[PDB]
Amino acid sequence: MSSYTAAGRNVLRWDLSPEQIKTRTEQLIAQTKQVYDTVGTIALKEVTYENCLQVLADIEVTYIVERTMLDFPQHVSSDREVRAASTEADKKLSRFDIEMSMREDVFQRIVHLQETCDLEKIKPEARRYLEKSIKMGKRNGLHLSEHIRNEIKSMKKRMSELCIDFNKNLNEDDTSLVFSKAELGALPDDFIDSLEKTDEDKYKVTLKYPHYFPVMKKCCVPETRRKMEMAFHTRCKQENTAILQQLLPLRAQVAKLLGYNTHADFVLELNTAKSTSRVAAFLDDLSQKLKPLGEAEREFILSLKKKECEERGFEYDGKINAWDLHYYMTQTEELKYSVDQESLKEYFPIEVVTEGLLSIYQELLGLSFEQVPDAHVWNKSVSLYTVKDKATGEVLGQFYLDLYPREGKYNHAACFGLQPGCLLPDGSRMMSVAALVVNFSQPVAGRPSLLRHDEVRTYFHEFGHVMHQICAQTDFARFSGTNVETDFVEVPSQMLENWVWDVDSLRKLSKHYKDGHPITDELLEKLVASRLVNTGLLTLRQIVLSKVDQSLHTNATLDAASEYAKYCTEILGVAATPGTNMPATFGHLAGGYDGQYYGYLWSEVFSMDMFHSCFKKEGIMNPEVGMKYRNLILKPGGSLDGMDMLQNFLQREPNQKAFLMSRGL
Ligand SMILES: [Zn+2]
Ligand SMILES: [Zn+2]
Repeated sequence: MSSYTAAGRNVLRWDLSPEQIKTRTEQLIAQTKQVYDTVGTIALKEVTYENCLQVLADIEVTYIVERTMLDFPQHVSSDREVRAASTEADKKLSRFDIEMSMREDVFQRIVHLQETCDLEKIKPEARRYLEKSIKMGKRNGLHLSEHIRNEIKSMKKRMSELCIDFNKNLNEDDTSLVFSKAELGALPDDFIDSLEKTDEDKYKVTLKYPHYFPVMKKCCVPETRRKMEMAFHTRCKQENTAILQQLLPLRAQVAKLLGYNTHADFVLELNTAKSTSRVAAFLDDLSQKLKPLGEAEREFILSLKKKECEERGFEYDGKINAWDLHYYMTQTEELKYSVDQESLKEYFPIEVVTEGLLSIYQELLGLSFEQVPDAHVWNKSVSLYTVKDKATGEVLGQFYLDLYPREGKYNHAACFGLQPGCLLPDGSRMMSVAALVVNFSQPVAGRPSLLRHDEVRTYFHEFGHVMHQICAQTDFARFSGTNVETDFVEVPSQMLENWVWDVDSLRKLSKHYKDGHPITDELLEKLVASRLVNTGLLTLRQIVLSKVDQSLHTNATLDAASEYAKYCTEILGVAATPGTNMPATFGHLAGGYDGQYYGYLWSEVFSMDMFHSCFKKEGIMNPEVGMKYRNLILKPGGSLDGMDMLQNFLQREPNQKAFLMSRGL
């Protein structure tokens, strides 16, 4: 199969039945184990590049591809049975993945290969493959005595149970509060109308996000915001505090047994940040540079509160409490740049946004997008596109667009890698495949689907991952697509969001759905000018969370709540409510990427450096810079370190000048 057609390069099945998913799962695991069994028994002196490295690499490709037909349906299939089977498949496959990574016999063979092998006779990416594989083995303790490995296991198995419990608690929580309409003042009728009513003249308000935020952002009754904030930040307090008290010390022990000083050092080693000290300095210096901006905003908010308390006689306490931050930050947006989102959206018909988004990217990256006519999909609402390189006709890959909310479908925005763009056994390249999964407002009444600006920003964000997935071309599957450092994966996505704050780009993405008139120059200037409203406190709040995250993985004997309170008053200027335990509701800690929360802010600094220093310098639609970004930042996927690719693109080490200049510092 050629690199100049898509024909036959994508045969992923999206209509598998629950029994077919079960069968394929059982067959994948067994057949794949046999390959590791075969590599794990090769005589150490007989280990070679073809019978070892090439064997492990070939199996990684075939395995990852079969695995996606099995673990993806749980996120998009409309059939409840199919979804459950996929979830089950993902559980068996995930346990199998752990098993294989714990194969001491296989580790031995790769360690010996790297020795007896002349690393200078093989491609740089294959050297990286070996080094990274051996490194992952050491990180799993495969070089340690059997006694120590067993200890690490009994601890990791207990840390998984703890994280699953921490999360289960928060998810199964159904705490509720009852308020009279008087107590929910200022809240929209659309909000109140959707609330359940009790046998009293009261409305039920849960603690789930859809209820919590509009109440913290719009409720003009201070005491209501107060009770919500108290109840919301006390969820699972006992249970999860108890879990954290066991979990963090466990993370410390495991790190020690592995040879690291702290769990943080363990996590950060695989990131571009590299170490605990580097992250601490990153966050510490940022909050210092941001301090003055936080003092002004905090001051501005204070003048708004004191003033409003007099115009309603609520009483003033001279301070910004936790249950006041969102509220006054919203008031700020309405006074600085009154941007009516429900009005603006009318200028963003999904049809127009989609066409615009794709047009921009085709021109910027030298690509051509063509929709697949009668494409095999998991839902009639999904469209499939084939991606060719404008110049050569080369088919880089395909991407699916799943844009509307649907029962059973993943409810958050994301980009899934379905097929890696790596080499196949005969040297031919596997076509990359990605699925963009978002949930944009569907067409209501006679009006088409209309996107708010933040949704247009999400569309671009996710499409940034799609392009990373599709343009990434490596020799090995493990370095393909978005397999870059965790604190680097959000670089491609956040850099592309800059385009939705670009006047000229916005013109290409909007047209009033009715008469089709463009957005007024006056409104455009206002929209882009409001990009940084409240950036001070917002960023400081992100730094607070980032510090808590590092702290809980640098220590152990630490009280999560007090640590959070400490940074809240020291960095944010808004005290943490006495009696609450935000960290115990911090889903990021347990499951996920603990010790890496700073990653998002870390990535913004870099994306901002590239956008300003390169695209702004040369013109953000300049094809030359566009191609360099694709070739130097996207194309290599994870086959090169993040900082090296940044250097390659910038032609100097990255720095935060741009990130600070934008913020206005
Ligand atoms: Zn021991
Ligand atoms: Zn992202």
